[PDB]
Order: sequence, then structure tokens, then C-alpha cells
Amino acid sequence: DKTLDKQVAIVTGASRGIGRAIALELARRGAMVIGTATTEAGAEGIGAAFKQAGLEGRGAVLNVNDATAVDALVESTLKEFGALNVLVNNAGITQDQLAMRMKDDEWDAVIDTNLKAVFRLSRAVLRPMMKARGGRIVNITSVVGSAGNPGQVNYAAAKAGVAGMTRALAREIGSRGITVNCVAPGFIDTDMTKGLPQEQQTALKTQIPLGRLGSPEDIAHAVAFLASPQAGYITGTTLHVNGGMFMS
Amino acid sequence: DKTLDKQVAIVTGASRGIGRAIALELARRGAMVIGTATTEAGAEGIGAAFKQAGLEGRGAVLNVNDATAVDALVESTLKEFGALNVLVNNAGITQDQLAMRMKDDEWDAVIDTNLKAVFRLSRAVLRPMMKARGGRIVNITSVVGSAGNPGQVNYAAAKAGVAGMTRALAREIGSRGITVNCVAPGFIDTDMTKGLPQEQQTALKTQIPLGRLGSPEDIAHAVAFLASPQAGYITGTTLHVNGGMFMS
Amino acid sequence: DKTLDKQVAIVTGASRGIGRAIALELARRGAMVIGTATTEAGAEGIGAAFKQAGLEGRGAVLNVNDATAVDALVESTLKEFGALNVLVNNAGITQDQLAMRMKDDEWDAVIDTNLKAVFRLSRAVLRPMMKARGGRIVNITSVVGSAGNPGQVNYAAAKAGVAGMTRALAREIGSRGITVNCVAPGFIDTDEQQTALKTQIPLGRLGSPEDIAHAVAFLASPQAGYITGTTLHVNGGMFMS
Amino acid sequence: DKTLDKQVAIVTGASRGIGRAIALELARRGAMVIGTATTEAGAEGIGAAFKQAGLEGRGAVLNVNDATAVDALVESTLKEFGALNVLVNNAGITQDQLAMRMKDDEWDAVIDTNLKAVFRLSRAVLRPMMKARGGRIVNITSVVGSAGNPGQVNYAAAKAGVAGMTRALAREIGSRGITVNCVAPGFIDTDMTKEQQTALKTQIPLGRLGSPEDIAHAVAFLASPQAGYITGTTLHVNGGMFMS
Repeated sequence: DKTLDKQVAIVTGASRGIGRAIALELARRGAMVIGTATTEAGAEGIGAAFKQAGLEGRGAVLNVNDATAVDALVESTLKEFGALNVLVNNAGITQDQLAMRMKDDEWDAVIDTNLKAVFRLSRAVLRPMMKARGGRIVNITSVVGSAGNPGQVNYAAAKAGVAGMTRALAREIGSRGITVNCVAPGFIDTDMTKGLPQEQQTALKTQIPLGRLGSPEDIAHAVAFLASPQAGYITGTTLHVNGGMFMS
Repeated sequence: DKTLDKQVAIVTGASRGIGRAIALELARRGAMVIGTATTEAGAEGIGAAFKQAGLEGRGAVLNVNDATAVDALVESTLKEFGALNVLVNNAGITQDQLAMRMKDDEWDAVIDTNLKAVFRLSRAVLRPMMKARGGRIVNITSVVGSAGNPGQVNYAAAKAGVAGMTRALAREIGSRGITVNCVAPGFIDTDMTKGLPQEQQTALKTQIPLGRLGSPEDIAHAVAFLASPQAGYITGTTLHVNGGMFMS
Repeated sequence: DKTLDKQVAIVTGASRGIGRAIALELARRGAMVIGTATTEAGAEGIGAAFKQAGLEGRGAVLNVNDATAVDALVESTLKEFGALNVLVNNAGITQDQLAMRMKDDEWDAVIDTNLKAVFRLSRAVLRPMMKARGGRIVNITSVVGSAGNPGQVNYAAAKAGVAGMTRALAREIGSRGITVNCVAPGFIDTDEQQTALKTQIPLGRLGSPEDIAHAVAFLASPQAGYITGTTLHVNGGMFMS
Repeated sequence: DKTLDKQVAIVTGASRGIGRAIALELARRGAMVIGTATTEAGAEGIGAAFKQAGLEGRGAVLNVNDATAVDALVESTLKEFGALNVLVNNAGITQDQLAMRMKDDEWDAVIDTNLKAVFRLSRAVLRPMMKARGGRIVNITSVVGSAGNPGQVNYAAAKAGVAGMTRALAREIGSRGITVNCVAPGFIDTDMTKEQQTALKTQIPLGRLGSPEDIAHAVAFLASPQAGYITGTTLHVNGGMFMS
């Protein structure tokens, strides 16, 4: 079970759904996990979920667009725990709109949170990891980064860009013993999808050879596998977790 | 010869190597081409290169990050010509540096010029193309988008981003008959590569099964083909022009 | 117009739809084209199509699975024309069936015809192209190779196999200047079942044989001499990469 | 520990390197494993490897090109264990040659073994799998399937064909809960791989060859109930050598 024993992990966007299941699963494998949320109710919910699961772990408030707070989290984690072994980038918003009508700020907010923030966090964690000659960065992207989707040109750009960044990072970090990969969910059962009406939910399932939405745990198990020492020869890749919706 | 007769084309970054070959070639096929450059000399030279090859064609000054200027180019182009059929997005700069040392400004400049500007210009031309129910967007990216390259994490991100965007926009606007595609140059013989010492250039060639650097004209023909009416069933793809350096 | 002036091209499976449009478009651009069919009726229809267009060009009979007949056409083409610059592998049939129900001969027929034939023909034409330090191999595959399709596990394997051979072959013979590429048709109108096909297609329409012919003619030209080991997808947005 | 507890798995080509590591890893996770090799020599060794690890499992002889023997392996397996939850298609050969010199039998051999046999094996295990509405097929391919390689046009075509089959099959059998995936090793240190090594390493960002255990852990992940939403994909295990 404890393949991540004594490792220290940061999961951004860990309050609900996918990020929560990732946080819990990394703690389950022995990792000490800081999950982040955008608000205090979220950070508290992250703590409470660890404790409900009978696991160690913390919630913290983080605006991934605030370089000062990102750098602060890296410093405090290193100070309290002496190490930073795993980064999982799961913070990410949508601001969907037809490209024709899409405003500059609707573009920017998606690019900032989903691409720029991923770069900044990755660069921040890489300094200690490169020095330690160990680490894992796992970026939670999305099938939309590989296949595109009307109304999500901003989201498609940002997530394809994270994959692009990932490959270049892997080539940059070389023999330094850090792997960088993406996990690309398809349509996962969450609050965001549970709230949409039955007709649209079925329209999603039609797209999927397995005939069901995935679970946040599907994503958590894929991330935990990549975070493991036993996945140390995998880097620069995307692990598609989409029920066969997109294949490569 | 004249597959683009009576078409009107904008080629951003048309001043040298690839952008200039693309502009000339589109002109040779009967299109009216407005080539853009960042400065006034750049613009004048684009005129003079058309002038010189015995071709209609216009240089113009454009800062692709300036929305006002971008919209004014579209508006002025519609006013004079009544149509905007082809957009070739070739405006791009590199700000190469290790991710570790990469300044925020180095990341921002590459993302804004190579990704955000591509979205803005694309969005501006969709208005006329949508209403015409026809058009071509060809985005000039780079093998670096698909494969990564040390020193160019920002460039890898942006170019992977353009492809992501291309796929989503193609899905979004395909019912109106506009195709949106990329052409990903490999290592192309330009001023930048002419600059390097033979040992550096030979190190490029070794990654290339055809054993040579490509030309501006290789890209130019690739683009001229996708721009033509005869490529109207090709959408949301990347046409790799890299001598076998990257295959997919 | 004449970007293939004085080139000699063989197009296998050139009798109808996509093969015919390819054969004709190459002839239009100057190439001397031998189109192949499995039967004499096919061969004569290929000759007739060139003549109706006012083009030079020839029909021949070829069983692409007979290795003798394949080396023999390459040789008989060189004898008569003294050159072989372009090969288009468009021969190929389907034998659709669910994998659970699929017979070994339905798997073999598709693999032999779509994959092994492509090896044999490419190997055969490599001799003069390797010797001449130039040439174009354009393999007609299918979106099915990239995306899969239920009832088409044999066809998917064959066509995906052709892409993979292309990439390996492109790396292997690239020094000598020959390009090897694939053109992957999506759903092409040849010869509310049609509404469910269009649903999958951003452009909202089936492609034409001419869409494929123009992509092929492009890759076959000198001006595409830096493009190798790729798949040019011609599928209206049905599959993107 | 036992993510594959009580499951039954066939691993073809299980006598050495990758296949052996996979076979043993599946057994450590609680699977009953039948590992195959062409010769009764490889079969005995497979038995011995399990004994050495103190594990359940056994070796069987199988010409993956023999239609009758393939179907009878599946039959006997269902006969003895009542179930067949996992197939790992690892059996495979190379017959490298420049395409322009390659013989028909060098093409056929690679394609029969690496592509046709993969189809046969998969078609036979789907009968029991589809009746159980559950299963895993994991195909061991290779980076050469994705990036190509001089000398290996037959190998590249076979492996790329397997990836293509996998996508079509995932679409066909997805609704019954079975996943079909590939694992694509890059350069792995085996008795086949072990300045020749130095060259290979410059191609690999991580700076080293992989191990059979790297492949086995990937395979075990995909085989697990926990990877049940992953289908039709290729999991690259290549140190950054090919990135997709």
C-alpha cells in the first residue's frame, strides 16, 4: 500500500471531486498531503475529509495566480516538513464561451489558472526537487486538451499547452530523476456533471465506449500510480483516463 | 496556377524567412496578400518584396498584441477588399531560457505573442469568415509544440496551445465551412540557423531523417496547399513539415 | 499545373472512387500513371477514364497479393518508361465483422490486402527509387487506423500498421531523399444512415474523392519534399491530432 | 498487496525479461498466472521462477501462431479455474532487415507473431470475458510502434497495428466492461540489450534504460480493478524517449 511513505505532496484544487480523491489517495499511500482550496471553507473541508478518512493531511488556502502565496507555500512546506516530493496541479477553472463572443478576460482567466499557474508552481517546486534529484509533478489536464470541444477554445488551448509544457520540462530536467506527466480525465462524475440535466449527461455517455462517467477515484488511482517510485521510468506522457472517449 | 484568385489573405509576421515565403507564395497563386511586420521598415520591405517578384501585395505595420490595431486591420481590409478569406498566423518570437531561470516576462511574452495573439486575430477574422460561410486559418507553429525542446518550455507550451486551440475552434466553426489547421515547421534554414557554427547546425541535421534543414519555401507550399479551395475537407489538423524529425 | 511533369506513377486500386480521382489528378499534373485493378474490366475502365479526361495514362491488372506480379509490374514499368517516381498504395478492401464473430480469412484478407501488399509494393518500388535517390510513396489509409471503429478491428489494425511502417520506412530511407507518407480519408462519398455519419463530422458533409486526390497530389509533388513519415488527415474534423 | 486476488491471468512470452517480470508481478498481487513459452524448456523455467518466488503460477507451452492450441489454452484455463480475467500479450519476435532487402518470411514472421497472434489470443479470451462482463487485455507493444525505427519496418507495422486493433476493440467491447490497452516499452535492459549502450541512452531524457519491472508495474496497474476507466490507450514507459 505505502509506496509514498514519508513523501510530502502538494495537491492544488483539492477541495472537491477529483482533487479531493487525489489528496485522499496520496495520503492513503503514506504521503503527507497539503491540499489547497481558494477559500477557508475549502481548506477546512480538505482537513475534515482527511480526518473523516482517518488519515493525516492538511488543507490550505491558495490562489494559484498569486506568486507570493505559491512561493510562500513552497517555503512553509519545506520548513515544516523538510521536503517537497510530489506536486499535483489540479487547480483549474473553465470560462466557456464561443470563440466569436469570448472576452479577453475569459481567455486570460483560463490561461492564467490552467497554464501559467501550472508553470509557476512547477518552476517553484522544481528548485528543491532538482537539488534533491527526486520528484513528481502530475498535471491534471483534460481530454479537451487532446480532442477540443466547442465553447472551450480557451480551456483546449490551456490544457494542450500544459501537455506541451510537460514534454519540454521532462526534456529539460533530464537525468535529474524527476518525472513530469499529465493525467487527462474525460467526463468524470462530479458536482459539475451531477447538476447538469439527464439529457446532457446521456449525451456525454454516448461519447464513451465504457458507457459510464468515470469517478474521481479513477483519476486518483492514475495519479497515485504515476506518483509512485514504481512509475519512475514514465515521463513526458499523458495518461488518458476517459473510458475510451479519446484514444492515442 | 491561380487557385487563390480573388482571395484576400493576411499573413502576420511576413517580414523574413518563412512568413515572407508564405506571403510571396500566396501572392503567386492569385491572392491579394497583406503581410504584416512589427515596424515600418518591415512593412515597406514586404511591399518591396512583392513589387520585386512582379506581384500585387501589401506590407503593413502591426503589433499582434494590440487589439485595437488587430481590429483595425480587419476593418480596413474589409473596407478595401470586401472579403477576408485566409489568415496565416506567423507572428511569433522565442524567449529561450531554462524553465528554472525563465523570468515571468519571458514566459508572458512568448504566451501573449504566440498564443493569445493567435486567439485574438483568429477571433477577429471569424466575423467576416462566419458571415461569408468560408475561410482559412492556418497557424504556423513548430515541431517544438509536439516534441518539446530544452530551453523552450514557454515556446512548447504556446505552440502546443495553438494546436489545442485549433482543434477546438475547428469543432466550433466547422459547420460554417471555415477550416483551421496548423503547419508545424521542423528545423528551417533561416537567419537564426545560418547564424550557428557548422558543429551546431550538423547537430540539428542528425535529428532529421532527410539529413537537411528545410526551407521557407517548404512551409510556404504547405500553407498554400491548406489555404487552397482544394483542401476544404482538411480541418483541425497539424501538417508536419520537419523532414521526419517528428512523426505522428 | 505541371508539378509532376515526366514523372512515372503507379496507383494501385485505381478503378473507382478515391483511386480513380487520384490517378486522374496525378495525370493532370503531368505524371504518366499506371492504375491497377484486380480485373480486366477494372483495367479497361482505368484506361477509359484517362481518355475521357484527355489524359495520358494506363490501366493494368494486378493482384497485389501475388509477389511475382508485383515485382513484374515494377520491372515492366521500368522497361517501358525507364523510371518509377511515385507509388500510391490505394489497393485495399474491407471485410467488416465484429471481432467476436470474425473468421481468420476475414482478418487475413484485410491484412494481406491493406498491409502486406503495401510492404510488397513499397519494397518493390524501393529498388529503382533507392537507385534514383528520389521518389514518393503515398499510402492511403483511413481515419479508422487512428480512431478505431467497431466492426473494423482488422481494418484498423491494417491501416494503423501501414502508418507505423511508413514512419519506420521514412526514417530508414530518408537519407536517400524518398518521402513516405499517409493520407487518411475520413468518410468519403463514393458508391438517416448518412445523417449519423455527418453528426461525427465538424464540416457537416462527407468528403469527396477529389479531396483525397488533391492531398495525395500535394504530397507527391517536389514541393512536398520535406514532408515525410506523416499522416495527412482528410476527414472533415472527425479526428484531430 | 492483493489487487488481483483470485483473478486468473495468461501472460504470453513469460520466460525471460519483460514477460517474466510481468508474470511474477501479477502473481505477487494475488493472480493465478499461466505464463507461456514456445518450448517446454521455457515452460519449466516459468514454473521454476514462480517456485523461486514462493508463488502460485505455472508455465504452459504455446505456439501463439497455432489456432487450435490458442483456443485450447483458453478452454483448459476455464476448465480448471472457471474464469479468465486477464490476458497479457507479450509473446513477440523481431526479424530486423532493411525493408528493400526484407524477405517475405521475415515480414510474415513478425506480423504473424506480433499482430495476428495478438488478434487470435484476444478474440479467444473475449468469449469468457464478455460472459463475465469484465476483463483486461494488455498488449505489450513498443515505442517502435509510435516513432518507427530503421531495420524494423515489419516490427513497427506489427506494433502500430496492435495499437490500432486495441482502439477498434476497445470501441467494440467497451460496453461489456472489458478494457484493452497497450503498454509500450522504450529501451529496456534485458539479455537482448545487455558505446552501444551509451548511444541508446542519449535518446532517453531520464538517462538510463528501463527495467522489466518498469513494464511489469505498468501492466499490473492497467490490470487492476482500479484502472477500469482506462481503455484504448497506450501507456508509454520509455523514459521520455517518445512523448505523446
